[PDB]
Amino acid sequence: ETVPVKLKPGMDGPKVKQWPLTEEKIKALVEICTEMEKEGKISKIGPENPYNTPVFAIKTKWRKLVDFRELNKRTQDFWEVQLGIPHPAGLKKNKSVTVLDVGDAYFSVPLDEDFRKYTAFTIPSINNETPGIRYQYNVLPQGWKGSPAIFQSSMTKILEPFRKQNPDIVIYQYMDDLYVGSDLEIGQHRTKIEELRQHLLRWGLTGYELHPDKWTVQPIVLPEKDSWTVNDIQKLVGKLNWASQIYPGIKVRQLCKLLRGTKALTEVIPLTEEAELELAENREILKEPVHGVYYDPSKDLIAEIQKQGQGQWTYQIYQEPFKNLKTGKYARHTNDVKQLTEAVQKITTESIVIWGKTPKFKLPIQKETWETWWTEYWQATWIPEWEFVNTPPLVKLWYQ
Amino acid sequence: SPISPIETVPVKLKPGMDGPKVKQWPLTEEKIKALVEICTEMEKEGKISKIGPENPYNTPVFAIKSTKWRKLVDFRELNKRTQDFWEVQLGIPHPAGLKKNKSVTVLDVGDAYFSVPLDEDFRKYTAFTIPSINNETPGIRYQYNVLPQGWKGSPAIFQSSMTKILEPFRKQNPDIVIYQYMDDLYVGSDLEIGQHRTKIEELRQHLLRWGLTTPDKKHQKEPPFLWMGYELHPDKWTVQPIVLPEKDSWTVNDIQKLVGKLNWASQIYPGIKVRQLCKLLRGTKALTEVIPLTEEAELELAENREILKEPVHGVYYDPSKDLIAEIQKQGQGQWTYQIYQEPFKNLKTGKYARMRGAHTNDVKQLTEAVQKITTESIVIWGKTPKFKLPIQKETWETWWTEYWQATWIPEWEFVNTPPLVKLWYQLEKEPIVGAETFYVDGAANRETKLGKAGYVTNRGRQKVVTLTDTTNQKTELQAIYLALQDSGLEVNIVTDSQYALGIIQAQPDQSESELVNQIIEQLIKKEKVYLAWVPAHKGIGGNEQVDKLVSAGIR
Ligand SMILES: Cc1ccnc2c1NC(=O)c1cccnc1N2C1CC1
Ligand SMILES: CCOC(=O)C1C(=O)N(O)c2ncccc2C1O
Ligand SMILES: [Mn+2]
Ligand SMILES: [Mn+2]
Repeated sequence: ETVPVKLKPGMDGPKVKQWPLTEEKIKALVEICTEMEKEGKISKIGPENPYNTPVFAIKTKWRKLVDFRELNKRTQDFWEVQLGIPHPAGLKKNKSVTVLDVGDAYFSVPLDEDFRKYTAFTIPSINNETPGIRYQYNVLPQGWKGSPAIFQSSMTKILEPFRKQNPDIVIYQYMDDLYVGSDLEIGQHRTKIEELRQHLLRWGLTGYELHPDKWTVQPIVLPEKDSWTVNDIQKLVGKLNWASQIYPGIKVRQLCKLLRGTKALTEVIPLTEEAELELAENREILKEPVHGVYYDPSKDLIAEIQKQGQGQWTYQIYQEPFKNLKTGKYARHTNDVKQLTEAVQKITTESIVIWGKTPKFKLPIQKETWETWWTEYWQATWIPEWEFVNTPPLVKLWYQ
Repeated sequence: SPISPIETVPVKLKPGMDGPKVKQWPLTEEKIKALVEICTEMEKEGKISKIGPENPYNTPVFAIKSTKWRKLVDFRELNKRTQDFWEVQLGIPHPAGLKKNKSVTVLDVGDAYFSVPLDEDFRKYTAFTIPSINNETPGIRYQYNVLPQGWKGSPAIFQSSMTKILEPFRKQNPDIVIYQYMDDLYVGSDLEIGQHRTKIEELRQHLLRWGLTTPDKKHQKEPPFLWMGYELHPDKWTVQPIVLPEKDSWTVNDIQKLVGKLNWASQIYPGIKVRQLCKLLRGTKALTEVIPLTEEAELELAENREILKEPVHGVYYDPSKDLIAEIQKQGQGQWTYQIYQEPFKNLKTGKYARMRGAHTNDVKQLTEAVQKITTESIVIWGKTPKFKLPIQKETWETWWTEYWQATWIPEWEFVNTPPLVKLWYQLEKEPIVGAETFYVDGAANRETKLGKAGYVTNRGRQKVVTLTDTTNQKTELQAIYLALQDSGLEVNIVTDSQYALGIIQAQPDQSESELVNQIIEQLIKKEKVYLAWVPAHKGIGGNEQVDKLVSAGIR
């Protein structure tokens, strides 16, 4: 039943252009929307509604994903400092975390009359042959951050008995997703999930499986080799020099003492002993977390992704540059964009699990390319913020 | 002129703001007379209705000239106060995306805006006053009951109404294609010149039933239709007549008009070029200044004249066939393309010539042109075409894997149409044994703008040039350039500039910097080049040497 919602003072509703869609996605959306309209979830709108929010189709059954990133910014105060959902620090420590699409719940709750206009979206036509089909939500929409904030009290009710029966089970609600984490054995965990799906089923809802305890760091591995060449030791110091800007205690001097005077690169030079003394003591520091780096909940998260080739991708999460909260990797018909879109999702889930927000991504890709292709492989119910960037050619090898 | 039985569209004003109250300027007697004749005529038709000065709102009126007048209302202030509306379209169709049809008919709506009603609660804000001969009498005051000319919301609402009117007819005539454009309708089908003529009249009835008058059999336009700069036959399309005047003198304005025409023509005429004509407009002068034609511009104009020799048309789209896009390098920075379904019968042509960033190569340019065409195809056809590219799978394969950016060209095939796209040099993965290891560095004094570029080698060699108006970045590129100049066909170059490494590592073959082009010129002449990076100021053999050598008197 409609709880009053409004915008943040000063700012107005979203006016975002709709992306060109392919024939099949448009057809899929026309079907999806004809239905939702019969069931009263959405209603056709007139030109008196100047607002707009992009819509896409994703995945066997096609399904509708609405890009509410813009609306979420303009209602932030509502879903964050009015009806904010608290984040539990235990979720990341769990042995197993299952993610459930609980987003079908929101259609039972009607949306505030005066707010419905801001949820306007459009299904465009091929070659702009017909005017776009315009709609607005009558109920809480999927992908809008206000939805779980409003539903929070209904959710607490639904989960009350299950929470009572399993005090050691962590349940976190982010968006359309419920994050359920336990320290149980896997068979017992997967059973407790099915057990939970039955609770949900009695209210009208309907898995994907993570292991956050097994997220050990990506230590910047320094090479071990027999008979180093001048070139190799230069690459070695460059890696260390950079590592000392983040990790305290990284010593470098002894290595360069071996590089004195203008020498050739291929000239093999013998290694002393002070090298292995510093090297191993460095390796020791890299395999531990960063000392002095802590998450400020009022600062945006940022993630950088570097292409490594051979279907490999390294990434780093931070708020202040070089002050890494977490580094990582990603293993591999499979193309760059497919892998990149898959990596982004992986990194984003981990971020939600750890901090309860999505990071702004710095993407090693051309804007247009990403925009045309990302939906082909996108599977999540949310969309993180993204920028497009030039990966510094040396950041690449450092994390390699 | 019918006033349509439609539902009304609820219009409001921009929050906080009240309606317009702009004073009516007094007009001349012939102007005041003319307005009364017009307004009472509109009054009897239901277009406008009388009110009194209890209604506090006003918008000024005017009358312009022919032996009779037209009434102009300046809705500027109301327009500034009326709410924002949804856009009247997100884009305009390209003819190339239209299905082929046996027959196509134009029906323009009689008296567009005045046929559709205006929301009751907004009518009061459209108040205008026809004043008396001077100060004199209180004026005659009217308000609109229909959508007014030049009002912010009339475009969107009329279009909104038309969509709603057609909706039932569309859904009970699924194999009938109708397109709304302003006060026009384009209707096509595949039925014969008999029952097609029938079907128009069924539509005209449906329109008159909803208070919209459309011309009959005898008064409707004939193919081809002029529309938005196109000619549109039922089975073919082309751009409207392009005529490049032969002038003794070419002014900026003339060249601008030429470029615009050529750009327009290029939708269907293959091989159109405009780089040399465009070059002239750079850092320009007055509209009327005569620009003497460059030889290359003269060559470009002649080529374009030649291409536009005889008329060329485009075909319409067939949904059952795939699309084929072919791309060709036309010269420097210039890329040309064709899209067809059946070998060489073009749906449309086009050109790409952008400069994404300072430094680029043909493989980067080619793949950017691919993305441009890819987007376009989605818009026009709702699918991506099969690509045919002047590049070897292996040339492409190599570039992608090694490159730091993520890329994805959809399904494509090599086509041997020179110039072929290739990389012009490649940096080594391994330092060259028995080759002279140059250590390069630059230095620049920020206030003076003076700089030193230089190298020390493993073989004792040592050079230092002075540069006068420079930046650190330029000095490093200069230093790397020196190392290439005096090294011969096999060199290791270690630098401390990531900027420099970055540019070179991505195999550019053209730049917006002359210095970078000199480096390219050198890199091709080479046989084996290895470039590597070391951090600045970490006691590295040759690096500390050149640094001290270039920092002499500079920092
Ligand atoms: C201007 C325009 C834009 C969009 N579609 C069309 C038209 N008009 C045509 O002349 C036309 C011709 C060929 C095929 N479809 C066309 N039509 C379709 C509607 C019958
Ligand atoms: C800002 C000056 O800092 C330095 O000492 C540096 C310097 O001398 N050189 O040559 C340099 N060369 C390339 C990159 C960065 C630097 C430096 O920071
Ligand atoms: Mn330097
Ligand atoms: Mn230096």
